Amino acid sequence: GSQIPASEQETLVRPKPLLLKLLKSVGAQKDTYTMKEVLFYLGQYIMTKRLYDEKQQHIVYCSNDLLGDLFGVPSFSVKEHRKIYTMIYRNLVVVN
Ligand SMILES: COC[C@@H](C)c1nc2cc(-c3noc(=O)[nH]3)nc(-c3cncc(Cl)c3)c2n1[C@H](C)[C@H]1CC[C@H](C)CC1
Repeated sequence: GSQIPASEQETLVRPKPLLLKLLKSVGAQKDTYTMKEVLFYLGQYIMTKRLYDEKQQHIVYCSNDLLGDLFGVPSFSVKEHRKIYTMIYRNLVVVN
């Protein structure tokens, strides 16, 4: 949560095909993204599709959704910051 450095938002990534499919439904297509962008587009995907129950323990429900196949989970909490970064990282390649 608070032990995640700000520098993490600047990491450059090439999404794997399924994460890219998902990103293409909410943002401009491109080869390389920042982590800031991947987080904003994933957030926008979830909110637009009404996958997130805010006043219900802050859980994203994704078992009826491609997001679920991407993450390998039926649901998760937006408070599980390290978990989320990990599930995202497994769906992309870091570039440098
Ligand atoms: C449903 O998402 C809507 C979006 C606007 C959002 N609402 C958050 C609430 C909290 C929060 N955290 O603690 C609390 O109590 N609420 N945190 C985040 C957060 C922000 N940056 C890094 C991470 Cl891993 C988490 C939130 N997001 C970020 C943009 C979204 C979270 C889900 C992942 C897959 C994409 C990114």
